Amino acid sequence: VYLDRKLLTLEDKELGSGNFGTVKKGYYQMKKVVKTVAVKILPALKDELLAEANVMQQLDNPYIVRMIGICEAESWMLVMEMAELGPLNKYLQQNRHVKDKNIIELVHQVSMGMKYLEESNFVHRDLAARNVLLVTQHYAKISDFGLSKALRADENYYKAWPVKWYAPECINYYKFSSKSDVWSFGVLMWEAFSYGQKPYRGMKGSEVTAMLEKGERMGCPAGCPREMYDLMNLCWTYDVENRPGFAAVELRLRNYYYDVVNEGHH
Ligand SMILES: CC(C)(C)NC(=O)c1c[nH]c2ncc(-c3ncn4c3CCCC4)nc12
Repeated sequence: VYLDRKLLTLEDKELGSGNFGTVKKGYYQMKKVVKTVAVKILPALKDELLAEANVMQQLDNPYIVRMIGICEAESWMLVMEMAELGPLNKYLQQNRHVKDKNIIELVHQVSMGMKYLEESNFVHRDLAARNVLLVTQHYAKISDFGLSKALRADENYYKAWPVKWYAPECINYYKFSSKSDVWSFGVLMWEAFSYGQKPYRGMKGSEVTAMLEKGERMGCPAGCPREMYDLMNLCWTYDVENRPGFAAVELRLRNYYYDVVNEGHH
């Protein structure tokens, strides 16, 4: 887990900065090969980076960004695998010709990652299109575990804002569970089928909460299959018990993906 600064070469231009800090590109000399990496650069703040690292250390799934390790040098640094096509929201804004079936394939992969996170009893707590990275046009991985928590053995929720991705019960009761990650996944789907548009455009946090309270929901993106819209809406079920878990969401996605795959072969 602890990497050697002298084996890491960082590009001086950064890939980006914002809420999440700074991300730089570099490469890291492995046992034999050299690996292109993305590096997130950072007192209770030292602890938050370590705590994110502690989470990622515990995860191993094809649809989750892999942590190479951490290094204390100029700054604390979290070194991750590189996703060349970058964040999914920025990619779809730039690539409007991306077909319906491809978008289904990408959000299915996200659901596979999340089903695994749910099984591991971690809550992500920041699931959004901006945190899905594209390794290829056909391979998405979840990242940014900065808010992620391991669930206690006795409860299915963590008790504590990107209000636009949050389920009512996060807003009402500060309660975060795999079910509220499913709410968040609905909005991520809405983002994906809207080619990376931000949700609830032009609305304030308070107005979104008010809209949700009256049972109103975002409408169907232009050209989004009804089956996918119906699934987003199921994700945004008010009642936490009746809202589907990721197993159910992943199965629904998988089966629809096979459907469209079969139609394309015809
Ligand atoms: C914290 C955040 C943003 C979730 N990123 C990561 O966790 C990353 C892990 N591997 C990556 N590879 C590329 C980028 C990338 N490529 C282009 N950009 C980025 C991230 C910064 C904006 C532009 N971001 C990450």
